[PDB]
Amino acid sequence: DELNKMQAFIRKEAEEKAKEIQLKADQEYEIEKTNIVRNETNNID
Amino acid sequence: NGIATLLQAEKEAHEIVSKARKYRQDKLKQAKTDAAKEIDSYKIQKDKELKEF
Repeated sequence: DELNKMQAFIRKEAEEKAKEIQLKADQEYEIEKTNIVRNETNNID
Repeated sequence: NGIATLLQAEKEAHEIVSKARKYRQDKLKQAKTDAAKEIDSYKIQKDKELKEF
C-alpha cells in the first residue's frame, strides 16, 4: 500500500544513517588504534 | 507488510553493514598491527642504536 511504501522509505533512510554512523565508528576505531600504537611507541622507546 | 519487510531487510543490510563496520575496523586492525609493529620497529631502531653503542 501507499502507507507501507512511505514507511519503507523512512525506515530505509534510517538504515543508511545507521550504516553511516557505524562507518564513522570504524574510522574512529582506526584513529584510536593508531593512538594506542603511538602510546605504545613511547613505552617501547 | 511487504514494504516494511523490505525496509527491515534494508535495516538488516545496514545491520550487516554495521557488522561489516566492525569488520572494517577489523580490517583497519590489520593496519593497527602494522602500526604497532612500526612502534616496535622504532624501538628496534632505538635498541639497535643502543646495541651499537
